Amino acid sequence: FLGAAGSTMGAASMTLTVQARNLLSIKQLQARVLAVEHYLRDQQLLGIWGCSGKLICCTNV
Amino acid sequence: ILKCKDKKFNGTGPCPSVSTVQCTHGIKPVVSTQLLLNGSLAEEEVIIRSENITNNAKNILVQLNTPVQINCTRPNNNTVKSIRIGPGQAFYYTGDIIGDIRQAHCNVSKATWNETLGKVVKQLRKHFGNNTIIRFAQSSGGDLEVTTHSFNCGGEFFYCNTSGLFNSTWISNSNDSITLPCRIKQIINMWQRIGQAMYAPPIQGVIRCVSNITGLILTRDGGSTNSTTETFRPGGGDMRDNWRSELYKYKVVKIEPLGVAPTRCKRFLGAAGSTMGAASMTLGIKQLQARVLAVEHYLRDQQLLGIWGCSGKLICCTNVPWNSSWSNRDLSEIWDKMTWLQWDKEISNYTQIIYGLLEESQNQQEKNE
Amino acid sequence: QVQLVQSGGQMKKPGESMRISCRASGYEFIDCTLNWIRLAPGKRPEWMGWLKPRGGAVNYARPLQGRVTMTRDVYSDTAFLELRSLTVDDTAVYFCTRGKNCDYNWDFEHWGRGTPVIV
Amino acid sequence: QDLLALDKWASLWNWFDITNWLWYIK
Amino acid sequence: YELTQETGVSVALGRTVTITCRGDSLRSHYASWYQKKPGQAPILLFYGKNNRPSGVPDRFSGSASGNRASLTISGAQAEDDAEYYCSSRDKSGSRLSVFGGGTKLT
Amino acid sequence: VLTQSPGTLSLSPGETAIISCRTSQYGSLAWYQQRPGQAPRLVIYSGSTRAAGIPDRFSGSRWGPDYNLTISNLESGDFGVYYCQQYEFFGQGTKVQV
Amino acid sequence: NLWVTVYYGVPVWKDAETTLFCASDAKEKHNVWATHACVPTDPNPQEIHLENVIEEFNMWKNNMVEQMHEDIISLWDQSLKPCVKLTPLC
Amino acid sequence: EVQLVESGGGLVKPGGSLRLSCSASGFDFDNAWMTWVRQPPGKGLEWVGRITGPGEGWSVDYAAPVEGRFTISRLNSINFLYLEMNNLRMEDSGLYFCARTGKYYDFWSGYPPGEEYFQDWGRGTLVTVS
Ligand SMILES: *[C@@H]1O[C@H](CO)[C@@H](O[C@@H]2O[C@H](CO)[C@@H](O[C@@H]3O[C@H](CO)[C@@H](O)[C@H](O[C@H]4O[C@H](CO)[C@@H](O)[C@H](O)[C@@H]4O)[C@@H]3O)[C@H](O)[C@H]2NC(C)=O)[C@H](O)[C@H]1NC(C)=O
Ligand SMILES: *[C@@H]1O[C@H](CO)[C@@H](O[C@@H]2O[C@H](CO)[C@@H](O[C@@H]3O[C@H](CO)[C@@H](O)[C@H](O)[C@@H]3O)[C@H](O)[C@H]2NC(C)=O)[C@H](O)[C@H]1NC(C)=O
Ligand SMILES: *[C@@H]1O[C@H](CO)[C@@H](O)[C@H](O)[C@H]1NC(C)=O
Ligand SMILES: *[C@@H]1O[C@H](CO)[C@@H](O)[C@H](O)[C@H]1NC(C)=O
Ligand SMILES: *[C@@H]1O[C@H](CO)[C@@H](O)[C@H](O)[C@H]1NC(C)=O
Ligand SMILES: *[C@@H]1O[C@H](CO)[C@@H](O)[C@H](O)[C@H]1NC(C)=O
Ligand SMILES: *[C@@H]1O[C@H](CO)[C@@H](O)[C@H](O)[C@H]1NC(C)=O
Ligand SMILES: *[C@@H]1O[C@H](CO)[C@@H](O)[C@H](O)[C@H]1NC(C)=O
Repeated sequence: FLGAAGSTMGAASMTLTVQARNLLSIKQLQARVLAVEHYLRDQQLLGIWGCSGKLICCTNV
Repeated sequence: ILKCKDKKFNGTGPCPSVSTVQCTHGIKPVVSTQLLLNGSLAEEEVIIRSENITNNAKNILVQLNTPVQINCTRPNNNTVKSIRIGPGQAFYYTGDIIGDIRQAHCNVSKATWNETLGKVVKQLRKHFGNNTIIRFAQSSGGDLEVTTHSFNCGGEFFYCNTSGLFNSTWISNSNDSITLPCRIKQIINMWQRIGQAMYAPPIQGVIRCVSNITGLILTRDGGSTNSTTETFRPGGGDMRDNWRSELYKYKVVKIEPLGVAPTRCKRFLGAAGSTMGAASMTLGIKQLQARVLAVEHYLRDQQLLGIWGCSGKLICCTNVPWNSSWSNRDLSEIWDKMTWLQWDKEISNYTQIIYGLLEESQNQQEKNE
Repeated sequence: QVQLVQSGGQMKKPGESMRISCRASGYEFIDCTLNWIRLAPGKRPEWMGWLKPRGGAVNYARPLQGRVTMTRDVYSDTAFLELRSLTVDDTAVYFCTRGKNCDYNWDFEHWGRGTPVIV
Repeated sequence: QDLLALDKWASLWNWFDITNWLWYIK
Repeated sequence: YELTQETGVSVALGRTVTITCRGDSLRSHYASWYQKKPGQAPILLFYGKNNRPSGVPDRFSGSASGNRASLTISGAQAEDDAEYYCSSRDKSGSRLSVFGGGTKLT
Repeated sequence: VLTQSPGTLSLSPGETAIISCRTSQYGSLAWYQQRPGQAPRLVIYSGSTRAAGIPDRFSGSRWGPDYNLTISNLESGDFGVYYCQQYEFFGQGTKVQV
Repeated sequence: NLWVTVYYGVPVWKDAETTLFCASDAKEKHNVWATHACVPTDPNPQEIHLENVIEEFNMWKNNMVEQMHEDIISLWDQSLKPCVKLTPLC
Repeated sequence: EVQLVESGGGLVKPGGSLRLSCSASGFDFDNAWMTWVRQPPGKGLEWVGRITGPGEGWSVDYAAPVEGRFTISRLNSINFLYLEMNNLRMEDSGLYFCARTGKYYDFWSGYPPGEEYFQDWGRGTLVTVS
């Protein structure tokens, strides 16, 4: 999951998946709907920037 | 919700005639103990259901293909009076009786009930020997909810003896009414719980009902080997046994739309019974938890489609080759002879392996490099 | 923890009646079936009947119908067996038993201490 | 944009037109 | 049919005899002829007007007599005799390779 | 409906005891042991599965309607009275002695 | 030779236990068995008959009955909650 | 060994529809194009239609009675030739055959589109309307 967090970049890029898979993995309803809201906000923000995949986009900024 | 439409289905085992729905039919929560009232009737003949018909502890559920009408009344012309017992509270109680007191009772047509018992005996003789004498007797014991047919009628709660309905022996080869005495109880404890009860207020006037007996609950005595006769007594058992007579058709199924298959490209629930390939081209608070779960499940599938490099829908080719060890029929048969369910069974134990290989380990080679 | 504390041990004459008790503990008494078993030396163990609380439904063995009664107190969690008419043949030790997993009643994992009755 | 264009090797494309000037030129 | 045919012929168990099938479009196109014993998979006796595919009976012979595609069967085998079929384009220039039915070799 | 092997079976400690119970009816079959002066215990359940706390020495089953219980390496705690239950029934009851 | 292909929408179902919502017809909101909160029902339910397929049912072990029993008890208690207590009647 | 196992179709009212599949394994499905033909039981083979080569148009040509009735498709990924037959009449029946069409042409006697041949067929699949 958070393994390679203290590792250098590039080597840790191969672990990007283990971060995206584990997002979204009455109190329980509140917590899970909050997680859904965060994940969906993140995906909307990624889509606005021109992305659709969970891997790297490199753009023109 | 899958439902078995096989007319002779007896509760367990394969069902060749399956349909799918989103909602069950209207089920009346009818509360009754020995005889199941209203509900739904069998289509062809009387159906006997038991988890193990030879087991003496499991209740036998009988479903009738025809109703037996059961009228019931509370003769008493009962006038209710109410008093105030506190701020904003009123206690309702029987004021008095005008006419003769009389007794509550039920009527079951004698010839119809005898014919129904004949049908039940005919069915029971299939599960047991064909030379066995089938004896119907009254309930052997228990509290008033079990020993007596307990039900609701017009707001009152009737408890009827039913010793006149199950009083017979059946050897292996008009217009009269069987009158069942019935008592009325105002202090009620349904779904018997330690420390809870209800006071059912009396209903003014005379009460009558008309209802269909559509099922029975029976229990065998057993314990003897040489007797040659089987005694079937009514028994209330548990209240769940009522709704087992109504939800016997239905089974809830989770939908798992995702699948993987071998193919030569490298980048509704209909037709479930149709083989693959043909199917490919052919294709209050409870409600809130319920909708939320679906949303999560939806995103879960999309999340998988996110990491597999398939942002599209329906079909996508991927760059992981098919290992021969993953149950290989060579692709001529799997897509012709085998259904999706069977294929899923074939690779269920291996599924996490392909999910592992289709993970972004492949898409790091394909999208980052 | 499942413990059936059985109580009795009364010497009786022929023709009289007997009653013994079995208090349940550990498990919820209401949602699990009880059975009554008799063991006599040199004889088959005879199953006498079963009692389901939550309704107190009873099934008596066919040889003993009319002579055996089983009732219960839900609030004391105590099943009661009674025999109306004993004989010399009723000499036996009586056991109050419970299924190993009530879903299936006929696995008598739990037994009482045993109540000898001599006639 | 199904498998169409996924495997694109066509030098003898439009055979029902390759016929139309196979021997007509002759 | 457009590729008109013969109902059938008879056999002598050792004959070298022809069976025919008419239809103008064949004068413009090539010819196709098949063998189909009932209850079995049909085979192709001739691939093209002047050529036959591998595995064809060696005794089989004959190519064509114009729009009356005719071919000869030699060394008449009783089991083999079965029935045979005809086909070619229905209109000159069209792609509809009509199946012009067949002949009872009998 | 249920029958058993001879009830006077006598073995010293250490040998293998074979107890045969024949059953006429279908159903899950359990094996019970009764010590002297104590209540019976469930030894085998569902034909072949041992109860919790029972050593591995108690085992055995048979597909057909002739179940066999094998008791290898008897200790002093064994040598009780053995019964074979099928639903309500228990059979004659066979004693194991020295 | 062969490549893994991902098909979404495959007709593969696995058994399960989940939550289910009441759906009545129209409804005097004085019925003990009415929560006055069940979505309207479908006038034309989408009952889809399947092709040839055998499904192993077991009415004795499904969770629809347990869930219905729990729902019925909860609904009855909910109905009885705002009513007279009859403590001084003993 | 080009096995052509075609399995589909059955009893149906005069008006209706159905869906026949023709598997194929042991050759190059990806470019070689295929045909369907019908043989009504009291009749000989009659030509139905044929998908065109992928890259040769990828289109279909129906037959004189069948035009507007049937439809042909191929999923080359799974080597399957599907035929949807809809808006049925009563003469529609028989052991419907699926075969692998070929392309044949030569000079001298050249004429477009030339001719094709049905080498490797399937076993057969009965369809009968009532
Ligand atoms: C099995 O189904 C049958 C058929 O539906 C069912 O019998 C029906 O019972 C109801 C409830 O008692 C009856 O409806 C009553 O009928 C009379 C008509 O005059 C009225 O007295 C009643 O209205 C009074 O009570 C209402 C409260 O329930 C008040 O809102 C109202 O103001 C009145 O005070 C009430 O409408 C119905 O008539 C019968 N059906 C027949 C054909 O007789 C039976 O009860 C079901 N089985 C079981 C076990 O419940
Ligand atoms: C009553 O309970 C029993 C046991 O729980 C149910 O299953 C029965 O189990 C026995 C084995 O204990 C099956 O025996 C089988 O018989 C044949 C012999 O040729 C063979 O197929 C197997 O090797 C096996 O020995 C028995 O068949 C099986 N009963 C059924 C009907 O399948 C039993 O079903 C329950 N009784 C009912 C539902 O009536
Ligand atoms: C009734 O249950 C038995 C097993 O007890 C099963 O074999 C049988 O198929 C069931 N009947 C039907 C019609 O499915
Ligand atoms: C019930 O009463 C109706 C009239 O209300 C009558 O027609 C019917 O016969 C009665 N049923 C029986 C079983 O007597
Ligand atoms: C019921 O019918 C049986 C024959 O099926 C007959 O012997 C019996 O006497 C009848 N009983 C009554 C009470 O009419
Ligand atoms: C039903 O009537 C019989 C008549 O013998 C009687 O013994 C029995 O106690 C009655 N049932 C109840 C619950 O009182
Ligand atoms: C009960 O008796 C009263 C006496 O006034 C009468 O008005 C009323 O109609 C009676 N009720 C019934 C249901 O017969
Ligand atoms: C009893 O069943 C019949 C036949 O299905 C039905 O017409 C009738 O309405 C039912 N009676 C009641 C009171 O619901």
